[PDB]
Amino acid sequence: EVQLVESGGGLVQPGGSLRLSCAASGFNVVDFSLHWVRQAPGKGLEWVAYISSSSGSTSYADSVKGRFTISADTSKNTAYLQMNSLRAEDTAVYYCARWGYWPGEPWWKAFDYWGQGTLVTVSSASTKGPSVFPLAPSSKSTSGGTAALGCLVKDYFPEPVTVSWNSGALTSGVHTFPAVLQSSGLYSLSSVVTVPSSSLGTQTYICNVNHKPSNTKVDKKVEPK
Amino acid sequence: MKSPFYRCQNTTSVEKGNSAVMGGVLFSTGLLGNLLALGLLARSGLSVFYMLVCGLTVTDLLGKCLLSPVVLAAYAQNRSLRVLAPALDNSLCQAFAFFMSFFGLSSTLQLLAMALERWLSLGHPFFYRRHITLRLGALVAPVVSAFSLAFCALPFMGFGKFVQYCPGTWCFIQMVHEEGSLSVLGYSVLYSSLMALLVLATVLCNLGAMRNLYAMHRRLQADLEDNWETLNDNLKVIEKADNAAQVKDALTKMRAAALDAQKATPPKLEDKSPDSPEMKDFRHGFDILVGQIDDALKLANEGKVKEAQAAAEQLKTTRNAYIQKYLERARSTLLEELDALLLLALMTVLFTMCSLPVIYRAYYGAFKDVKEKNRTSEEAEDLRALRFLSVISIVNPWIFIIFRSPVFRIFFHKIFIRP
Amino acid sequence: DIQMTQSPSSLSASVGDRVTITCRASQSVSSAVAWYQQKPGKAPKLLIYSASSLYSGVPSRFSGSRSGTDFTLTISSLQPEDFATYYCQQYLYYSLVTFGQGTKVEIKRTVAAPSVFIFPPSDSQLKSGTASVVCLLNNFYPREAKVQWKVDNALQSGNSQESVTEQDSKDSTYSLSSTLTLSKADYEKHKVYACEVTHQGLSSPVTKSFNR
Amino acid sequence: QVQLQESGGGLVQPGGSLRLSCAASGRTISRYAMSWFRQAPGKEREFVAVARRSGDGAFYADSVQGRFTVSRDDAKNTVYLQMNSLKPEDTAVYYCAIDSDTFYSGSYDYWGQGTQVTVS
Repeated sequence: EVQLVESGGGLVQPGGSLRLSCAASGFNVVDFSLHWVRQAPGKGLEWVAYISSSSGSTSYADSVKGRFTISADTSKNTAYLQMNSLRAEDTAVYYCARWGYWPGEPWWKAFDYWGQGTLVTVSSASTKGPSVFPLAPSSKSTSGGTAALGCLVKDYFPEPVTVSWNSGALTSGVHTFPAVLQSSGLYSLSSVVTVPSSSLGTQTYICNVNHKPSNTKVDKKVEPK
Repeated sequence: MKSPFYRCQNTTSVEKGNSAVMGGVLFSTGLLGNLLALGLLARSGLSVFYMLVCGLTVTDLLGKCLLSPVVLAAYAQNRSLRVLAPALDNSLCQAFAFFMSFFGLSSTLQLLAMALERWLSLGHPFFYRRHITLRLGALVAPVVSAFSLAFCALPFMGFGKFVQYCPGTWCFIQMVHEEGSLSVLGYSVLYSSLMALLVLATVLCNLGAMRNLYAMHRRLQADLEDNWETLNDNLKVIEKADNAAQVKDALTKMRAAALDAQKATPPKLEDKSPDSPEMKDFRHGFDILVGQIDDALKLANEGKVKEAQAAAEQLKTTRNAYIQKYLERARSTLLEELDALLLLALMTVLFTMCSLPVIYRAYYGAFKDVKEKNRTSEEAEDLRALRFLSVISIVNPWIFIIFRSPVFRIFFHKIFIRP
Repeated sequence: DIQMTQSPSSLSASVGDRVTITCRASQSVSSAVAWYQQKPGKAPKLLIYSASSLYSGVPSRFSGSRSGTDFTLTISSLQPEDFATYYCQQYLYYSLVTFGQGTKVEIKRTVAAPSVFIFPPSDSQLKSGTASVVCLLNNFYPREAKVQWKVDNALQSGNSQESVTEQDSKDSTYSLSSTLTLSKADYEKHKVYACEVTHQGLSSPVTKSFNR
Repeated sequence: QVQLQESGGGLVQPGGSLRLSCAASGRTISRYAMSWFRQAPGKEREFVAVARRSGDGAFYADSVQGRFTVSRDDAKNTVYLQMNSLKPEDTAVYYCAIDSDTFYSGSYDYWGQGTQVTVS
C-alpha cells in the first residue's frame, strides 16, 4: 500500500506562521522526490515547491520563494513545509505528491499518488453570531401561481452554518445559497422556499440556524405582511 | 513470293550501301562495351541488385556474340540471307528472327524483375528478409530465358511467321499481311501488347520506389537531424551565455530535443524489434546524455554558472563518443539507395524510348487498309523501327560503364554535393 | 514559463456523446503531458501520463493524442460518473510544472426562463440600522442571465452581490440571488425600487418592483 | 442600420415539412447567436430555438425539440430552421432576432419583419 497524509492546517492571523507535515507510508521517501501544490477557493491548481532527499535539491515557485521552506528527514520518513509571512491570498487547500527518478518508467509517470488536502485560512476576525432576518413576501399576488419566502442568515464568522426549515420538515423547493465573503470579513447566506399561494399555505414558517463555533441556536418565524 | 508491299521478300540481290560499315562499327562498339563492362564487374563480385545486373549483361553479350557472325558471313558472300547454303534454305532467316525476338523479350523481363525487386526491398522489409534468398534469386535468369524461349517458339507452331527485310540481311515479324488473316495480325498485336504492359509495369514500379525513398528521407531528416542541430546550436548558445536564466532556458530546449531524438529510428534495421542490441545501445547513449543535462540543470539552479558550462563540455564528449556512428551509417545507407535507383531509372527510360516505335508500327499498321506508296513510306519506316529496336543491345552496358567508373563516380559525387 | 491554454471552458453534453478537449503549449515539451480529473471536494486523479498512455486502472474510453504542440483528450462515450473538471499539465523537469485552466462539463436540457421574486427589508433589520433588498431568480436554463437593480430612473452600481447554486439533482436548473445593501441615509431618500431580468429564453425583459 | 430578412413559409399540408432561413444584412452576424421565435395569432411571442457560436451548441424549447433543427453557414452568413411532422397548432408568424453582446446575455433588439406559416 502507498499512502500520503498531511497535517497542521488551521486558522492563522495575517503575518503568522504554520508548519505542514507530509508523512509517507508503505514506501520509502529516500527513493522519490516530493512536491507541494495548492488550490484557492473557486480556482485551479498551482505548484508550490520541491524537495529531493538524496541529492538535497530544493526548488520554490515565484509566489512562494523566500517565504516558505521545505525539508525532510528519513529517520522518521517525513517531509515538512514551513510557512512564515502569511497573506490573505494564501488561503487555500494544500496537497502533497510524489515523483519518481530518472531513468526509466518512474520518471514518465509524473504525479501518480497525491495526498488528501489541508485547508489554510488567513483572516483577522473573531467569532461572531448569525443574525436572522425574515424576507417577508409581497402582498397577495399571483394567487393562482406560487409565492416565495426566505430568511437571511447574516454576519457570522467563521464557516460553516447549517440552516433548516420547520425543524427539517420542509425539504423540497428549498435552495440554500453558498456563503459569500463580504468586505467586512464576515459572511452571509440566504435560504428560500416556494409555496402554493393559498393563505401562504395556511401555515406559519419556522427557519432554524446552527453555529457550532459559537454554540448558538436562534430561531425565526416568518409572517406575511 | 510476289507481294507489292514487301517486294524485298524474294530479292536475293543486295544493295551496295553503307549498311555493312555501320553494322560493323556498331557491333565493334557493342562488343567493346560488353567486354569492358564485364571486366569492370568481375572483380567486385568474385546485393541481389548487382548480381541481376551482371546476369543481364552476360545474357546481352552472349546474344550479340551469337548473332553477329551470321550476318557477317551472309554479307561475306555478297548475297542475301534467303540462301547461303544449299541445304539450309530459308532457315537463316527463321533463326535470325527467332533469336532476335527471344533476346528482346528476355532483356525486358529481366529489367522488370530488377525494378520489382528494388521497389519491394525498399518498401516491404518484412517480405524482403522473409522469403527471398540469393540462391533463390540467382535462378531467375534461367526462368526468364526459358519463358522467352517458350513465347518465341510460338511462330514455329504456325500462329505467326517471319519475313525477310531488305537489304538481304534483316529477318523480322510479318506486320501487315495484305489486311488478311487474323493469325499474323493477332501475333503482332499480342507481342506489342505484352511489351506495352511490361513497359507500363516498369514505370509504375519506378514511381513507387521513388515515393518510398522520398518518404524515408523525410522521416529520417525530421526525426534526427533537426534535433541534432538544435542540440548543437544550444550548446553554442551556452558556450556564449553569461547569465543563469539563459542557461536554464537553453537546457530546457536541449532536454526537449534529446527526448524527441531518443524517440527516433535509424533507416537500417527498421524491421528489428526495439529490444535488438543496437536499439538498446542507441537508447543507452541518450539516457547518459539526459542524465548529464540533469546534472548541469541542478548545478545551475543555485546561481553557479561555470560548473554548468563544465557539465556542458562533458555533454560534448559523450555526444561524440556515443551517437555519431548511427547518424553516419544512416546517411551512407541513403546515398547507396539513391545510387541504385538512379541506375534502374536510367535504364528504364532508354528501354521505353527505344521500344516504342515498333509498338506504334504494329498498332497503326494492324487496323488500317492499304494506303500510300509501298516503296519508301513502309520500308524506311520499318528500317527505322528495326534500328530503334537494335539500339538497345548496343548502348546498354556503356551508360553503366560511364556511371560506375571511379573517376566519373567521384565526379558525379561532387555534382550531387554541389546543390 | 511555459503557458498552456485549454478549451472549451463549460462544455454541455449528454450521456453517449463523444467529447473532445484541446490543450495547446507554447514550446516543445516533447510528449511529457498529463491529464487529471477532479470532483468537488476531492483530490486530482491521473488518467493519461505520456500524452498517449493509459494509467493502470482508468477505463479504456479515455484517449489522448499528440500532433506537434497540440494535445487532445477524447472521451468516446460518456457515463453519468464523468461530469467533473479535467486538467492539463506539462512536466519537462522537476522545477518547471504548469497546469491549465480546467473544463467543467455539465448536463444538457431544454430551455426554461427565470421566475422573478422581490422582497422588501424587514422591520427587525430596519431598527438595527442597515437596509438590504433582494431579488430571486428561480429555475432557469442556460446558465447565463442578467439582473439590473434600478432606483427612480437611475442605474445603481454600488453595493450589489450575487450567488448561484449548483445544478439540481432532479431538474438540472440554476437558482440565483442578488442582494443590494444600503444605509438609511439613502434608503429613505428614494421611493421606488425595481428588478429587471433578461435571459436567452425571454423575448422581453421581465420587471418587478416595490414602492416604499 | 441592421436588417434581418426571413424568407419562406406558406400554406403547407398537415403532417408536412418546411425550411426557413434568415439573411444577415448590414453588419453581418459576426460572432453572435441567432434566435428563432413564434408569434401565435391570439397569444404572445414564445421561444422556439437558438443557435450559438460554432464550437458551442444549439438550444431548443420544450415543445419544438424533437422536430425542428437549427443550423448555420458562416460562409453565406445565414441560419436555417428545419421543421418536421407539422401539427395544426404550429401556425404562427415567425421571427428572427439578434442579441447585441458576446457573453450570451440575450438582448433581442434587432427583430426582422416576420413570416406567416399556415397549416391546414
